[PDB]
Amino acid sequence: QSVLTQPPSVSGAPGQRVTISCTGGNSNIGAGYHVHWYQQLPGAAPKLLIYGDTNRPVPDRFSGSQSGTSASLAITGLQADDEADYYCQSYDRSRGGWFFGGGTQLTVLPKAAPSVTLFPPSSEELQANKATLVCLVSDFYPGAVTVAWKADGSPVKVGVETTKPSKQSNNKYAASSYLSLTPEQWKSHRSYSCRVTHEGSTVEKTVAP
Amino acid sequence: VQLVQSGAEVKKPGSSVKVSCKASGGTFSSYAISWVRQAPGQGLEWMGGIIPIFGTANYAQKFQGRVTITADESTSTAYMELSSLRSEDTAVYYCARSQVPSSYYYGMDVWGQGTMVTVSSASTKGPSVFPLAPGTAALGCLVKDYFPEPVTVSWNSGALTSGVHTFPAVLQSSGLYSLSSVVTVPSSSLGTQTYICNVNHKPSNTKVDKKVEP
Amino acid sequence: VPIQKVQDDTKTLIKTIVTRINDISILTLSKMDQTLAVYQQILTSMPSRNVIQISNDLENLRDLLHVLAFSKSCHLPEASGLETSLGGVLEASGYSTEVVALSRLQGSLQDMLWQLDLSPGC
Repeated sequence: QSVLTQPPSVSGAPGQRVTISCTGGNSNIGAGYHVHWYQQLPGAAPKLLIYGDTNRPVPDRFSGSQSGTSASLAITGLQADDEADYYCQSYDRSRGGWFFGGGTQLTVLPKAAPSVTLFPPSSEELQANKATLVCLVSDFYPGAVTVAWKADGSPVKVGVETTKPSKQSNNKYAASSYLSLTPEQWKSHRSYSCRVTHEGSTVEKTVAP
Repeated sequence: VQLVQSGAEVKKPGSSVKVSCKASGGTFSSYAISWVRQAPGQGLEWMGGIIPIFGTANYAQKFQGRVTITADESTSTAYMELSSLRSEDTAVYYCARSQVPSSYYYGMDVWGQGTMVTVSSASTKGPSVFPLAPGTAALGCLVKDYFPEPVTVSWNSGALTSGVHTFPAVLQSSGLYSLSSVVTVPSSSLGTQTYICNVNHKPSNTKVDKKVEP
Repeated sequence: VPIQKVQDDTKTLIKTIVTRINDISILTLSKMDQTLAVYQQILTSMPSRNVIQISNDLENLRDLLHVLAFSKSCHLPEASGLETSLGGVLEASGYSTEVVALSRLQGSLQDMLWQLDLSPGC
């Protein structure tokens, strides 16, 4: 449990003002000690956005303020490049250390339902006494996506491995799910299906031995 | 100024690791060097710091007893050694130089690239490459049961780039990774053209050229 | 960061520490660093909530003092503090009494305030 608290996620459309908060107690944000803000873009090292509550090393679109036991980072005129994790840092005087916050994932927002593709187990894989059904989801925004498996209509929950939606090169999302079976299990049913739910719309794909 | 870090490392539980942080043009000793870890999907965790010229380091209570932060002013290189590695230590470790000389009061303005340290009892192993047979058709390859990351996937040795998607790997319950790489092609070309996936796993020094036929 | 802002934040931290000492109830930069090191060593021997907090605050204040010193193109390493049995000296004709220690520290900080306003030596 981080000493400093932040919203897990905030979202806004381009050109909107977004505010990320950072709250603590009198031993950190209160009692004089300042609050820094760092930006971390997907797959990169943190960069210093704000130091000493308000100062900038950074576009003027980013700004900071501090009141009581809270601090806040304001991003005016949200751009596509600001989509990233934001961490607030402050010195805790009870623990003696510059500790960070939980971080806030800032998302810049057009909906798009997913394209699903289901591959059955390979003949070679079955000859390796292994079976893997592959459900690949791609071209869906936002990231939220649920994956469920069914064999002959009954839910399958054992042997399911799914990923958290990752960002594509087109600023959208993709994901992958795997159902691991033995050749006999795969042959013992008549159909397997993966169902991908996204913003209330579900795409179902089925394969048969 | 730039801070350059050592390469990624894979270790087993119980062992130890030592990450470096060399300077690239700065009064390394006058500044403060902080070590911050970040696990996958978690946030930054301040592990500690050290001012080399003074020689004394400071450690977060969490990592106290298992982390040692040292500095070599001659080579202008900081070191962070973590012993008794657990599964939870799997993370990227950053070193960061403070903005003003000897204080964190004003933040840390020069961060490093990060060093990935992976703690798992799994051992190096190459992948098993199986074919995912196909107005558009989709073919692909399944790169199953390999360790550690990463593998790279090309098609026709790099001549095919249109319509390729190499998805992120998944950490199976067995400790090994699995990846899928698909590509969409004209349905009419399956009879004439040859599609081959070239999978490269440098940790195990394996390379597999597998043809995906209908 | 401008050295002006470093001076401002050092004075502000000093005022914060002075008011905190209230709530519980030298000249050059090198001598200030030495005084704060000695007070840190004293406060470490009588650990409470506010005393640990004041010692950490003094660590930050020393860091800021050294920022200033380095901005003035002059080195003054981390002052050791004492030469070092604490209990004896502390009890007799010394400190030990937590209130007495915190009051002496408040006075030293108040003197450092004026001295820093005077752009002191190194």
